[PDB]
Amino acid sequence: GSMDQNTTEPVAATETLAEVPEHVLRGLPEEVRLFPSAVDKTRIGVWATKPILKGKKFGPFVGDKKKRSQVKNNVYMWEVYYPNLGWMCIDATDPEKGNWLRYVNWACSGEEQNLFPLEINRAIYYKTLKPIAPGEELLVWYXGEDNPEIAAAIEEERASARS
Repeated sequence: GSMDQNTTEPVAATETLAEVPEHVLRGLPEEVRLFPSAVDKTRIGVWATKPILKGKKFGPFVGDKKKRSQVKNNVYMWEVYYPNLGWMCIDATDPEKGNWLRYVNWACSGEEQNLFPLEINRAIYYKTLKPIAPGEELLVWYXGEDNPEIAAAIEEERASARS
């Protein structure tokens, strides 16, 4: 053995877990915690602090409804048709209007991605295709039009959402 210890956690950022808007961290998954965006935004980022199982359903993502005219290299945003006004864009990327999901960064190849984009009932859910250990940054991607990370993990959530 000898080589089985745990990887030391990052330190020294600038922003503090206590700094994220109390309302955003307030509606977290099981009991996730905010940790500086040591991932990219190098400010505050959201990480697993509690255990996660494959097929988990975390969300739904606040998602504010605005026109695509906005957005610019983000994730917590998508286009959905409204039976009340037509094809719309849902974006929430702010501390005040954007919850914690707005703090989710990006992955690499389903091996580290912990959350995956899902459109349901004009609502965007974030689901886990793989268990995540407390200390892992929550991340997403898949452009991956109709990739199987999207369908396969969708099936277990939606399929299970029935029988």
